[PDB]
Amino acid sequence: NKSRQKELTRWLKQQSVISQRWLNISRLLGFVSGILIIAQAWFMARILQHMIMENIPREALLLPFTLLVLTFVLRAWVVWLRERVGYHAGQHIRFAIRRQVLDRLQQAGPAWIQGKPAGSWATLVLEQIDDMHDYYARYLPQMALAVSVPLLIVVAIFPSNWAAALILLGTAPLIPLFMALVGMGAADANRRNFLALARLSGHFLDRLRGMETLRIFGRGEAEIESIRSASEDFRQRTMEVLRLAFLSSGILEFFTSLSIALVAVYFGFSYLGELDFGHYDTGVTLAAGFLALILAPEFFQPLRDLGTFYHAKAQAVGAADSLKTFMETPLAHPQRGEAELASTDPVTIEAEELFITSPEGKTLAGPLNFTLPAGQRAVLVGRSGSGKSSLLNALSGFLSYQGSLRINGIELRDLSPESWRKHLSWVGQNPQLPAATLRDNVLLARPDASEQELQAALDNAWVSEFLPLLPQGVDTPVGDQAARLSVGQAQRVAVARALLNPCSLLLLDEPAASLDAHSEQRVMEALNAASLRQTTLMVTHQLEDLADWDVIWVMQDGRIIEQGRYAELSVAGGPFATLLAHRQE
Amino acid sequence: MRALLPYLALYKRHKWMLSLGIVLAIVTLLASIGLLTLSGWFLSASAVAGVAGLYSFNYMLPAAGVRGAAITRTAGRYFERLVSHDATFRVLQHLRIYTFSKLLPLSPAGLARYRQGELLNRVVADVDTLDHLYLRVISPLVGAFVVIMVVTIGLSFLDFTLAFTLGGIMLLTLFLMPPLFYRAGKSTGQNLTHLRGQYRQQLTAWLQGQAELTIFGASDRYRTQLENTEIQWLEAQRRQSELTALSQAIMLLIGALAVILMLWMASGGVGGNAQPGALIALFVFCALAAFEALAPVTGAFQHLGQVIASAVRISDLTDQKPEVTFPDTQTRVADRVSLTLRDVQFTYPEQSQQALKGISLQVNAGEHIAILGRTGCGKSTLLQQLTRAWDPQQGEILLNDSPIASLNEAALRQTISVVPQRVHLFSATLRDNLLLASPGSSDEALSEILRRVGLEKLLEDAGLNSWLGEGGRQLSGGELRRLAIARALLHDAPLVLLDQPTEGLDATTESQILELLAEMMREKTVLMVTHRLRGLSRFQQIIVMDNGQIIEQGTHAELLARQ
Ligand SMILES: Nc1ncnc2c1ncn2[C@@H]1O[C@H](COP(=O)(O)OP(=O)(O)OP(=O)(O)O)[C@@H](O)[C@H]1O
Ligand SMILES: Nc1ncnc2c1ncn2[C@@H]1O[C@H](COP(=O)(O)OP(=O)(O)OP(=O)(O)O)[C@@H](O)[C@H]1O
Ligand SMILES: [Mg+2]
Ligand SMILES: [Mg+2]
Repeated sequence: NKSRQKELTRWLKQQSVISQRWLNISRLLGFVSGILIIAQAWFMARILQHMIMENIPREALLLPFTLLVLTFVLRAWVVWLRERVGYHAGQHIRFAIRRQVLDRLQQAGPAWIQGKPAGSWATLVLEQIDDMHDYYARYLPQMALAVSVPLLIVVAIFPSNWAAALILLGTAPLIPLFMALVGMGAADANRRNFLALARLSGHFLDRLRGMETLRIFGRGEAEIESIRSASEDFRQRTMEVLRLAFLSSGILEFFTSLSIALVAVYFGFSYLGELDFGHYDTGVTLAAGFLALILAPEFFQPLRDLGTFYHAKAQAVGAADSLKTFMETPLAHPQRGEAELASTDPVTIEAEELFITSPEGKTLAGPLNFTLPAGQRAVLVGRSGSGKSSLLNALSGFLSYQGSLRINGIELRDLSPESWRKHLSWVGQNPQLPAATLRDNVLLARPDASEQELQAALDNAWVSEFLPLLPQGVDTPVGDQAARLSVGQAQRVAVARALLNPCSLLLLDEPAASLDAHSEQRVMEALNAASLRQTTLMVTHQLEDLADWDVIWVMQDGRIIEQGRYAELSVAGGPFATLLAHRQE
Repeated sequence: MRALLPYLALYKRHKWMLSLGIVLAIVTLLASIGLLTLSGWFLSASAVAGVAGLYSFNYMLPAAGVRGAAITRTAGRYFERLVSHDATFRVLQHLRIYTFSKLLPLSPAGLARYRQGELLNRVVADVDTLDHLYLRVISPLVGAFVVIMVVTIGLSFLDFTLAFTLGGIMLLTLFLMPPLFYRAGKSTGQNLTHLRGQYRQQLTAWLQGQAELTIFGASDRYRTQLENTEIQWLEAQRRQSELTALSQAIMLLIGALAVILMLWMASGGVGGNAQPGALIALFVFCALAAFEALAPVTGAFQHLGQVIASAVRISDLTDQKPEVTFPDTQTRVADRVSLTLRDVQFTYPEQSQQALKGISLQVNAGEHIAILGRTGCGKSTLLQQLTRAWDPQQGEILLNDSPIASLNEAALRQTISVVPQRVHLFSATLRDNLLLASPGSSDEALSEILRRVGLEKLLEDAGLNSWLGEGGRQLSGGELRRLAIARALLHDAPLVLLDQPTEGLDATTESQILELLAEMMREKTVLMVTHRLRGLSRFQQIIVMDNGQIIEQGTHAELLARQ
């Protein structure tokens, strides 16, 4: 869509205002290289005419040699500066673009990060942002040099010949035309190139994370064909992107190589008398021929470079399409909440016709009406897939909701995310350990915690009994996806996190998952004690033990169809008693 | 530098196009140099001839030379880019499948030595960088050198002193300048390869764990560490730019040196005659134009420092020896499987204690066995010994009274069905998440087993076509548990190892699934690890493991009597 491309180019160009001083210096330095090229050509042409035509011995020519040497040194110095000045323009912009993206990934949450594979986020942050460098470093300064330097060259040739100057401008207008018709599809070709790379990178890391399942079912031969297909789609996109660059560069070299030929042919013929129109009614000099022949490649250099860096701009437009979409899509809440509750006392949760929706838009939990007074603890009970973990993901600010869900009378949309999360700690379902060591994971809430308070969490969550089994004790690395630990051993490390920092709201999503009948009792007596210190909501399936929790919410198909205390519900029949009936057999 | 030898052998499978992309590079440079060299002499020779020497001086042959060299320059460069890039990106294909082929043979323990985000860097990013070896490290070097020889030999007819002077400046530059910048940029290329893989690891770990890091306020303090890697990464990118800037400056200064020397030296005389005539412009324009042969060589050895660093990373991965090997002896999959274990002991890598200490049980074909025990007592370590995840140490596992190490891998996978404790939901579709086991099943078979396990609402809307995992619909904890049961049910292997299959399911669904497993797994050997004492009266034996060793063994009725 050509309308989308202009939106991306407006977005790309807005990000270059950080390094405006860098781009302006490079434009100036590129223009100075234009003057130094003309000065170098004039001295070399003047020297050659003196030695060949007028036959002065070299011992007389020292001023033109000295000035030519000085021009070469100035040429090299400006080249050295312009390369470094160009890089700083690209680096500071790329560092700022990446910061904006990482800022929105902090606010996105797990629900919005799961909308793209983790290997496809990585290529969005690494490859797609790093591939806008040549758009800022090299292309933006070149648009001015593509107009200034070629005109500067030709003005220096009109005094010599008006025809040799017309030869360059004779072939010049075709170059901008062919650069655009060839590159009309170069931005979409790059967009599909980064789409195939993101698909290949996300596909690989998905098979790498689940490579244990692949080994179990013997998918060694099948997954090599899937990588071969993903890597071949990517190869054909890359060759499609590259073929435009080779075609565009070949066309621009065709006119550059043609123009040098005519300048050589026209001057070579003029000296022989077959042509007379070019010169200003005066004999053609050898210096004029050499000046226009040395400057013929340099008239198109600023134009060949623009064509070279034009496809660097198309690489940035293709790389910015997936970026701008991520920036465009709203997160779990329309506007970043700024309100924050003050007291650290237990919060009150109040729902009124609450609907919880996925990032795509599917409703996960139906109309939820409930009230949880401050300090009270509730239990979520129901069938699998009935929206119990969705409610706990809404209370954490991970999911967008439609109705009303007020914390201490404040809508959860309006609460400041960073401030709200400091009053909330919970154990997720299938919990993960992001840190390196086992101590680093238990101390995630506050790394600088006293050894006594670290020990209390380890003892409470029954983590201290298997510490001798570990080689480094509590400092042993847990590995990638907690491979060093068992499922039940990693579960108790997750429980240790939630009990270390007291908070206003404690959520629990099957906190005793994959624990035997004994280690579960050790954990539940810690969580039963920890559930009385603040407002608590626990999603469990051990219907038998919970004879003291303040209220039970039996959830079915996204709706709380039965709320009450365990005493009456166990004897009132209905969904809870039947659900408990299949238990305890 | 010697690490590139395994990858220079891949040049052989495309030796025709890769060598053609070098011949066309020499042809382009010879035509590019010839165009300026011939044009420069043509003007000077024409100027000396003047109007009087119109007929004597042949002005048609040089006029065709500049036109012919202008088309060879543009046509040659276009094709040498097409040929060299087309062949380079097909060598890149084999390099990526060959690298990926090594990951699964060393899955459970070999892959634990690496971090997943840094392995994603090697296969996807480091392979691409190592592929730069021919395009910009080899083709520029040998293409330039041949052009140096041809230009020097060609000019040697005119004058020996001038030819080796221009050749000496050019050939000396080619041999001692790239190594000088390689030694200068070798350290930067190692830091630039190391930090790109470090940032990708710290980013994917930061993104994947964003649920916990957000709740406990570690997102900002882990992003700060992530940002510090980028700062170092950007400095390595900056130091590379300093070398690129300085490399171009020196070539332009060396570019000046020959032009000045040719101007000065050729003035004295070309060919032994004091009046060179037009021959002065022949050497000056050759020196002015022949440097574009040394243009790609400038940064070639700055690519080399980063290519070698990548070559080390892939050579590290592809040279790992998997600790589990399989014979090539084809065998037919049995229909009934009974396994015996006798004093099987296993120590995990880089550990001192033993995860398994003398497990010994004999499971007859058709028996259903329940394994109980505390958490961390070796239950899921046992079930991976049966899968040949690792090799037991001074122990023995036999399938059907034959060693488990004597089974072909293709036949081993068909004799065992596993429900892992940690189910994985792949990014693929619902159909493709179930075609891992029984690839030949039809969509009716897939849709049938989905309703059997209770996932009838996965067939709603898109259904089988619907995308799952990251980038699609995510499944709940109980739905992921019943998707792994649907995979094992489709596999239909004689021996079935269930690792707490009814974990995270409520009372009603668990009974609904356990009843389903009772009829589906009938006449099949089942080793079902559980933590729930409910419904064990249907099991022939009960195993109670404590600290990696079997404590009690017998029928549920027997175990209750003995307390
Ligand atoms: N990759 C590994 N490297 C070293 N040790 C490990 C590794 N994986 C597990 N262990 C150790 O092996 C012991 C038992 O492992 P295993 O996973 O078999 O226990 P488990 O019975 O499955 O636990 P659960 O019942 O909670 O699932 C644990 O104490 C753990 O520390
Ligand atoms: N990202 C998503 N997109 C679409 N549907 C989803 C998504 N996440 C969850 N669901 C659906 O929401 C339903 C209930 O989700 P939820 O996990 O809250 O239920 P649950 O009671 O926690 O399940 P379990 O008890 O198995 O953990 C499931 O059927 C699931 O398919
Ligand atoms: Mg859940
Ligand atoms: Mg286990």
